[PDB]
Amino acid sequence: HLEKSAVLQEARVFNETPINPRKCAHILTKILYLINQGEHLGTTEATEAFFAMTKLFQSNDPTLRRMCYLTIKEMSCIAEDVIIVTSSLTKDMTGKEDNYRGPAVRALCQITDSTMLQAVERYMKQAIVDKVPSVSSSALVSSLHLLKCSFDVVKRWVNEAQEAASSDNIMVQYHALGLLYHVRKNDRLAVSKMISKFTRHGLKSPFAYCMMIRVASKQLEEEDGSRDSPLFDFIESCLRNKHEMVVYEAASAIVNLPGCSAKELAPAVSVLQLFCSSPKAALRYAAVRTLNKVAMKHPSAVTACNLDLENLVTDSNRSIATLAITTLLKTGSESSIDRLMKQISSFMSEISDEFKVVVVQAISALCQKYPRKHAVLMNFLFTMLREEGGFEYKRAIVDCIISIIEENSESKETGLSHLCEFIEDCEFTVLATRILHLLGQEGPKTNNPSKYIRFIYNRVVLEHEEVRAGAVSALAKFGAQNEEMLPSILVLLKRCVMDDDNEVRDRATFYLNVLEQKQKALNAGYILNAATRQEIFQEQLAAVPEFQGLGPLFKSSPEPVALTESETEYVIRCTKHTFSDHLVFQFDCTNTLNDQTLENVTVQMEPTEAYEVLSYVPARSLPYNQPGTCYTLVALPTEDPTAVACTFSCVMKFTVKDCDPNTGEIDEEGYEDEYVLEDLEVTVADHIQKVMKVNFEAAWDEVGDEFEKEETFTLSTIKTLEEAVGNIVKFLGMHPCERSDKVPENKNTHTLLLAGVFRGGHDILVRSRLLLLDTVTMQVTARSSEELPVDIILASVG
Amino acid sequence: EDIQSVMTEVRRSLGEIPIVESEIKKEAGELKPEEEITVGPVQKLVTEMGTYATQSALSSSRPTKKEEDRPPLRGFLLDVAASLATTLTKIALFVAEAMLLMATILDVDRISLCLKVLSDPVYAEAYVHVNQYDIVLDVLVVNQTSDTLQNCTLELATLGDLKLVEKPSPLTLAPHDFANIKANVKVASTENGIIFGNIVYDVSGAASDRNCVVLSDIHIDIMDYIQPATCTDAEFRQMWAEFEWENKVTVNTNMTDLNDYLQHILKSTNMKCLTPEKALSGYCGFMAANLYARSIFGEDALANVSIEKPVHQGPDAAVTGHIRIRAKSQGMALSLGDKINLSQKKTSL
Amino acid sequence: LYTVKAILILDNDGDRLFAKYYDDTYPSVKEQKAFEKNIFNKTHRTDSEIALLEGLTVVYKSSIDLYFYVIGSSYENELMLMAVLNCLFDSLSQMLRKNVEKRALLENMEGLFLAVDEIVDGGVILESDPQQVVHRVAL
Repeated sequence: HLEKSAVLQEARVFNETPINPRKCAHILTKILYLINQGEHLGTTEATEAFFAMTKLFQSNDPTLRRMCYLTIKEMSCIAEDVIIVTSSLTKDMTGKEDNYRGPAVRALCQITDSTMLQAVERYMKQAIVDKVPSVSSSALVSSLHLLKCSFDVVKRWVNEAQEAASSDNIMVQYHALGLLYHVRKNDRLAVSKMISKFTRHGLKSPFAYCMMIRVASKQLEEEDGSRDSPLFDFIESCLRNKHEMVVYEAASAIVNLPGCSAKELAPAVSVLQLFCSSPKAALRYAAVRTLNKVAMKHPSAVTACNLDLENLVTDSNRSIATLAITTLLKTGSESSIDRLMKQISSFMSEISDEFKVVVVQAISALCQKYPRKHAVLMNFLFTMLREEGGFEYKRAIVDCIISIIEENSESKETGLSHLCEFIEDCEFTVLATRILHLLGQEGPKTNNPSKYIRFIYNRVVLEHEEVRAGAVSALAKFGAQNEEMLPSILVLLKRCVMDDDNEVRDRATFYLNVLEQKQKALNAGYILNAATRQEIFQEQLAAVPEFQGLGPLFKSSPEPVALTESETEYVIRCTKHTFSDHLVFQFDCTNTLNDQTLENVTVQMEPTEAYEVLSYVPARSLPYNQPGTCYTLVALPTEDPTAVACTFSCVMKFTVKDCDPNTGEIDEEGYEDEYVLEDLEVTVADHIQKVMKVNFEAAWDEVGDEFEKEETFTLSTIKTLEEAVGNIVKFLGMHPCERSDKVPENKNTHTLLLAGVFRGGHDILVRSRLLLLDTVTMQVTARSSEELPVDIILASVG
Repeated sequence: EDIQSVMTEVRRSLGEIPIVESEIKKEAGELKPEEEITVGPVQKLVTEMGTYATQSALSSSRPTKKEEDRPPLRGFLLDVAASLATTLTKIALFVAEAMLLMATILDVDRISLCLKVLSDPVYAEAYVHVNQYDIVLDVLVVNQTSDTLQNCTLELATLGDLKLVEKPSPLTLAPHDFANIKANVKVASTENGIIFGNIVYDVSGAASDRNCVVLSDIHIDIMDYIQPATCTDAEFRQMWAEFEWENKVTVNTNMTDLNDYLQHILKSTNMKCLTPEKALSGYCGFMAANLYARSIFGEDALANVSIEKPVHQGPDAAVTGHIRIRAKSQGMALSLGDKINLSQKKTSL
Repeated sequence: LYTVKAILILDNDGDRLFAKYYDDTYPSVKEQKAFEKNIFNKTHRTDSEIALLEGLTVVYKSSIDLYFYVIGSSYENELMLMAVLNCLFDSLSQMLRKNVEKRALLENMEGLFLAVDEIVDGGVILESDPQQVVHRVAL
């Protein structure tokens, strides 16, 4: 047995020099045992123990060197001092008992601290790197726990650091990479050029391969680029060798075919499937459940029958039993075979590797593929379920019932019919509770009153004040609703059925009394229970008051622009808003880097095609991963030729301040640097409402009358609208028209006579007669109810 | 207030399991005295600490359920004169002090703390007459024979709870002559376990006769045998469930209402339906009828049949009622369900 | 890969005479026993070719006297995983010249211990073949 006490006293054994390595070791062992089994104790005593133990250390008694390692080893994230050895670690360090040296460092590292961290370091560097593979291994492990704590101390070393990871032992080679699990956690790019290194060389450890796979895979999901050759390359690689695991590993993800890859891969897979198909890799079971997914394609499915038939047949191997349920499921089944199986199952399920659990899982799947649906099956199943039984169905029922509800099943009359009956003579009060509750809600939306009543009475029939009680409670939702005959009678019934038995009496009385207390109708009720989208933005913007004009928003942006490209530290997405008077660019964001918070932020814009520039606004502070707002404001000139479409030049200014995210500091100092700000271009669709005309005929002409500018091109290398078309529907954001829009994948002639209204109120109108002689020569008209738009449309459309 | 104080004290004293909301309701009454006679917000605060405590505990997690809450009214229940009072209660749904006390009380927290601390001419015609216990054999052997033709042989036997027991001795088949041959059977003994009878019987070819009849019987059924018998209902229910569950047959279909129909069936089997609740075997009823009977060799058989019942465009001209049959052997029991099934209707046997 | 929840060598009296939770994040000696109980009681000296419990790989074995448990995640292939488990029986057997017994267990723990740390150390299997060991060790 275990107990601390003998040992502390026994520490006086330390006092002897005549000792045998055995004798002491055992004593040492005894303490360790209590602990291996489990012990808990005071530090003071531990400390003491150390001292006591520590005390002994003249020798190199090798054995002695190990035990302590253990002992020490026992302490690592919940320690007591560090310093004591120190010398001893060094002593190894100059000292060639190679062996020993390695264990000791390793413990320290969960226990570690930064100053002390300082210690090893030149050497350490060496040490990780040093000699025989053995020693090196010892070194490695040590960090990791320190990585818990941190490990960055290490980290730093890195450009330089990795390269040594270059290996010549398999075991080792495998190992190097995980540390690279975290290395790749740190970096993706690095991998990529890296891979070409991993990719570059054929590998040693099956083990090494594996991490890569996950990774490799991980990469693949969205696509790991043109895996074609790599994937392929890999594909061999996974595919064959003398180490099975890889082939399989690859296999389970890789399918690809809903009308997709199936080529080589299905055969190879088959070689495997079959090969596995009797517990080579008892692994095979899991896969079918998802890892290697199945829900088939139609001829494909027919082919599957044989393999599943082997498992189905075999009935053995825990790995087998599971396999039977998934394979059968995934591939699906005919009715008929089920029948054979039901009998098989009849024996099987109880224990046949403890079939019941796999089966409950299987069952959970059954309830799902048919959760009261193929009700005939549901009933066949139901009969069978209850029947094959044991008892273990109940658990299943919890799921099954749930499934039926999920559908909100409709062959309830029948479904319910089976349930009702069987449950009656399939017992368990507990089920009733659940079902009651559900039923409780449902009532007269599904009618069949007499039956349902018929049932209900029965349910009550059973004793239990409690059993009885549910029929009344369910009823409240029901009663209230009434059904194909109920209200009159509903009133009659509570009367007809009535009970004593005191608290059972009371239940009748009380419900009544309760009933007594409200107008039963009431009773039931209580108990039972422009100036666009963009304008909104004009207002949203409005809470600020530094304005220099606004108006009401007319239309907003046809496209928000990320003003800082992808996943940048100062990630910007920008949205632009037009009002009848001003345009505001309000800037949406995630000052990205946790490096930074940007401060003293304002936004420069500098313009080419007019706007009067009132102000650049910036956000006061922007910390990491959190929108803040900065704005830039303009007033929109409307009656000029060239005056609201503009590109503005952006430069971000800030005083850049570093962060501690743990607990920061926010101080007046910090220094600016400025980074380029992306262009803003302003559109002819941030401003416009596309329309249909108040008066096309007239308007159409009219707009010409006052307004009209023209451009002609004659098209001699291409006889297609389409280029033009890409620029026009899309740039203007207006409607192509006069039933003069439509073109199939070809068409002889086309007119878009097109619409919307521009900001500042007045309209911008376009007629594009595209004419095909067989060259295209074309008349583009822009006509407008605003001056700035006719010149604009012709440009803007591009 | 005396009562209130007592309640609080006892509650404090206990704690170790229960269930009542219903009780809460029980003390309260439609109205009742509470507080001085009113202390308004403070009184709202009063309701809040005493009730909250009950609740705090309530809010906490569970083992076996005690009862899933349906305290909807519970809510009004906590919050011209009568009308005014109601309004006040709705609004709610010294005072400051009460609130503070309630907060302090807030009892899952307490429980958690405790846990932490712990841590041929001759023509013979025959049929059976069973006349009162005694199944008696009418035999006509009519020997329209040309003489007391020699007759064969007959053998005795143990039977079921009966034994056959008589033979008129001679063996002549007297000429052109008619005879009554009587067999009494012994109706309380001879076990033979060849169920439903249907046991082979011999009349032998043993003398002016080359053959004869060897017969097994059929015609031996239950519906008759059992007599009605009776029970206390609570105990009954308990029992009903308790009994040999193992047989059931369904009622569904006939020619009549279960008034006349039920009566008919009842009389036919000579058996009991134990008790009515007037709920109403008329307007519908939506009645499940419990029946009990005890037989001649003493089996008690239990039924709950639950049945729709005739009535215009309401329900019953089928049933789809289930007849649940309990009789010790399933084999007779189910068979009984059948037997009754035969009994149920009236048609060409 | 910092992947051993524990490796335990359990008696088949549900006892555990070895456990190292290499990695752990749940506790209690009791809960450990309880957890143990559900599964052990259930497997009851019986094991499986494979077993997954918790979506997690359970590779467990039995001997002829002892029950071997490793808990890991079904999130790392059998063949290897087993290989370590295999390694555990075999080396102990050869080296000692005897595999595990209840008896064996009773006379001395240490060797197991010695081995164990060497083979595996936490949630990372540093090694899974005997030989290296065999030379390496010399106790």
